[PDB]
Amino acid sequence: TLSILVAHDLQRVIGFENQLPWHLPNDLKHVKKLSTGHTLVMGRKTFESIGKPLPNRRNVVLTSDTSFNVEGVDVIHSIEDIYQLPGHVFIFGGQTLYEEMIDKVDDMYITVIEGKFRGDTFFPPYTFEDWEVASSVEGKLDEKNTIPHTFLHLIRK
Ligand SMILES: NC(=O)C1=CN([C@@H]2O[C@H](COP(=O)(O)OP(=O)(O)OC[C@H]3O[C@@H](n4cnc5c(N)ncnc54)[C@H](OP(=O)(O)O)[C@@H]3O)[C@@H](O)[C@H]2O)C=CC1
Ligand SMILES: CCc1nc(N)nc(N)c1C#CCc1cc(OC)ccc1OC
Repeated sequence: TLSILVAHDLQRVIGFENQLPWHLPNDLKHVKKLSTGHTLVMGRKTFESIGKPLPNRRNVVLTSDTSFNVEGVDVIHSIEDIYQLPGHVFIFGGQTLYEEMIDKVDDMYITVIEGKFRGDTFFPPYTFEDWEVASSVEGKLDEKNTIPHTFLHLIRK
C-alpha cells in the first residue's frame, strides 16, 4: 500500500517556519499507531525540521544531496525509488512531496485540524469527488488536546 499521512488545517496549512503550527498529542499517537512497523517517506526539509528518525519504523528521506547520511535513515534520490520500497509506505511530507505524490497514492490518512493557522506550507487542493470517505472519526478534546480535529481515511475512487 502507498498512502499519504498528513495533518492539515481548514485552509490546508501543514507547516509554519519548519514547525507544526499546532500542538496535538492525539495526532502524534495517530501517526505512531498508523506507521509503527512500516515505512515513512519524507522530503529533506521535513526530516531536518524533525531532527532525528522516528522510532520503530523505516525512515526514508528523499534528497538530491549525494552526501546525505544519517544513522537510522535510508536515503533515496528520485520519486521512482519510492515504488521499490516494500510494505506499507506512508508519504509523510512536506508540501513538495505531497504535490508530487497526491495523484499516485492509493489512499490518504488525513487529520483535519478544525482551525485557521498562519502557514507557509500547504497540502495540495483535493475534491471529495475523487475520494471515498472510508472513515471519519472526531478526535477527542481534553486537557492536552484543545483543537478540534477529525481523522479521515480517504480512498481513491
Ligand atoms: N502537518 C503535517 O502533516 C506535516 C507538516 N510538514 C511541514 O512541511 C514543511 C516542509 O515542507 P517543504 O518545505 O515542502 O519541504 P519537503 O519536506 O517536501 O522537502 C523538500 C526537499 O525534499 C527533497 N525532494 C523533494 N522531492 C525530491 C525529488 N523528486 N528528488 C530529490 N529530492 C527531492 C529536496 O531535498 P534537497 O534540497 O536536499 O535535495 C527538497 O528540497 C515543514 O515545515 C513541516 O513542518 C511536513 C509533513 C507533514
Ligand atoms: C505529527 C504531525 C503529523 N501528523 C500527521 N497526521 N501526518 C504527518 N505527516 C505529520 C507530520 C509531520 C512532520 C513532523 C513530525 C513530527 O513528529 C514528531 C515533529 C515535527 C514535524 O515537523 C515539524
